Amino acid sequence: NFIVLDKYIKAEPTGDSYQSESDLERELIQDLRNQGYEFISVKSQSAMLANVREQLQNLNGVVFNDSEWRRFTEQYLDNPSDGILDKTRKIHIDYICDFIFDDERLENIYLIDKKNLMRNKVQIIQQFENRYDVTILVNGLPLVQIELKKRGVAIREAFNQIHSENSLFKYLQLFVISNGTDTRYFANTTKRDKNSFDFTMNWAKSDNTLIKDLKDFTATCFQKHTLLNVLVNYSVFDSSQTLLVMRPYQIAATERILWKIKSSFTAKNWSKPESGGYIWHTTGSGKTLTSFKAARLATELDFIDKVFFVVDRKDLDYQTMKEYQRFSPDSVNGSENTAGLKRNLDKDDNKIIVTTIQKLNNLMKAESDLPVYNQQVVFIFDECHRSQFGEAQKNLKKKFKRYYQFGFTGTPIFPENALGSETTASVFGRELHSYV
Amino acid sequence: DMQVYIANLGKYNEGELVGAWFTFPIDFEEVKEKIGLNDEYEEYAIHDYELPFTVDEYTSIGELNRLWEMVSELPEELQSELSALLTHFSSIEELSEHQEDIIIHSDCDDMYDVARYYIEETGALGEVPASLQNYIDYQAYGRDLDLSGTFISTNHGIFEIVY
Amino acid sequence: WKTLGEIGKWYGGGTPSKNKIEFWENGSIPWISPKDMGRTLVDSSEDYITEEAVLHSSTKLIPANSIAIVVRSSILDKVLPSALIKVPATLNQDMKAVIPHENILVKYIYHMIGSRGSDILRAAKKTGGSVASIDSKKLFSFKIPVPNINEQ
Repeated sequence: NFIVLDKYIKAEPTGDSYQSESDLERELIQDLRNQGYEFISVKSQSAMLANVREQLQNLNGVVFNDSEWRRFTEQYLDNPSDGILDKTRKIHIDYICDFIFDDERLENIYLIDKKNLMRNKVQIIQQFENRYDVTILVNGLPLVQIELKKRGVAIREAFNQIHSENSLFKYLQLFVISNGTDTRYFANTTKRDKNSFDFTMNWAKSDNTLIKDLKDFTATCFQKHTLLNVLVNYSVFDSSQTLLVMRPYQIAATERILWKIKSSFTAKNWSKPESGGYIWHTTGSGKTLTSFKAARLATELDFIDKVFFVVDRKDLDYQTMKEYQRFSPDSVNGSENTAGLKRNLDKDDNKIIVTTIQKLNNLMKAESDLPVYNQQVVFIFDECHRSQFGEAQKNLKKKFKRYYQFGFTGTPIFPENALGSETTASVFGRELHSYV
Repeated sequence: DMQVYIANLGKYNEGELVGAWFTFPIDFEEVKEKIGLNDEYEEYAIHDYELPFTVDEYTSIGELNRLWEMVSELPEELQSELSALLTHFSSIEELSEHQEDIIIHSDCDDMYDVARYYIEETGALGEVPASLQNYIDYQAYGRDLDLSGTFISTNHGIFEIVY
Repeated sequence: WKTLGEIGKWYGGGTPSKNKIEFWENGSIPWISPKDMGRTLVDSSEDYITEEAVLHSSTKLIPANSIAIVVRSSILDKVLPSALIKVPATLNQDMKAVIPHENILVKYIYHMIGSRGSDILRAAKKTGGSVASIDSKKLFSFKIPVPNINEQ
């Protein structure tokens, strides 16, 4: 089911005292091969590229000769004129090459299969030819680089010590830094003070249970679906350009939201006060980012037709829209009126719509039985049922039925701070995932 | 159509926030009795609006009624593109000072047609011989009209701010 | 000493579209363009524009004893045009019309502007090196001699 775990797995030390740099390598290879991986031997650079033209065969089902592989190698996969940024863009944005065969038919060669990601074959290798390196290599390309240390190299100086040929090691998205007792991970940002252990991430369980050691970290995160979802569906290549990786509580809340959608659609549920739910992530979050990944994975999920991330305007429809235009390509304005918002409800393929609740009430109190009624519609609020039970919501319970009404709160109106509005007892029902 | 959502400074927590729509002109007392109060007079939380220009969340309603007169004074082709004129000017009052200087080319749509209008129709540079009439560069003359004066391009025509 | 425009409230201009065929094809108002200008004792025009076309013209109907005067780029080098116009007519953005009032004879304004043309080409002469010309201000803010009545 989920990605961020709910059950605390068994974590035991298997020493192998962690003042070494090879025993934890062997233990890590043992645990990954227990998790059904494949260890091959490439003490070279070209044979690694020979692995790609065989592992990609199973993923695409078509046969290269050597002559097509010349073109595919030098024009698309292994351009010498490219660094880390465009190659990361090739990982996350342009991951398909529209390749022309010598038989002259255009076929789409993938790199990472993103729809049905079980086909994406993983392998494990280690260092060859600096320090000691283990590499989880996905579909021929090296993606995750586990870098190991000792206790004398503390976690702050672990990053601070060290930050063609080879050019193939510019596909590395992550750098899982660990020593034997603490384990942190991050993406390609290499500053000294700011990109220290504060910007890196403690992987954790659902609520607050942080993970430090290796064996528990390997048992949790390095599953196939888990680590491939962390690589693919939960990382944003911002057009700064900067790769941004979600926090684990963000991923957990997004998974609870999307599984609530998935479990509610299969049991024909809509317009129920228990069909909703709400999240409390207060601040220091990038709630823009969590809401964006929730809405973006909702849009492709094919059960629905419209997603309304909708707030109350006090310079928010200019602000958060500017956030979602930062995550460059696509989000449709609810700007500027209730004439053209209907045009946005006519349009598709860019299904995330960011409007204000006031334009929605101006649409819903009039305009005579809109034709976007029967479609499956997901609301993502801000100032949710833990902040309001507003007149717009009872207008909504009057008009709409096939809606999944979710929301976010910054400070929830609990019974402990019930001075403003009610609690959540008949609007969103249960709380889903929180952070404090 | 040219309206606001103005309530309320009371209920900072905004528990069932109120106050829907008010066109122009605006009474203080009619809106105040529409939206209530917080036992004193602090109101006009300008949350949402729909206006051809931009206004802040702390603007007095008297300034809104002041600006609405100058906005509704102008013809519709100006009112359709008030932000485009604001990209060169700075205020609606400054637009009202120079509201007759703006020349509007409904016929012309791009700089080639603006140059062809100034040459063929007006004869701003002089008479046009017919054997010369096809052999006149319009693109370079259009670029120099762009770099000399100040032209703004919209959907309807071309706005020319003259001195 | 009379400031210009205090003799009578002069009028600006006004122009329809040219995409509008029904506002340009027929009619009976003399549509005065500056290529019609440069002439004296104007009785008609090249275009007999529509009397309905004032609905989207921003033109003003002027009386039958007016003076017509261009403000667009014939000057900055030479003498300005000036015309006695005898019919109620409408003119484009490229020019203006002045009507006097009650203190004068209209030919005195005509020939006074014709005499002072050599200085009112200078009065708002440059206003940038563009197609732009003498503005409304220093055209308006020039002071002319107006004597006793019998010496008009």
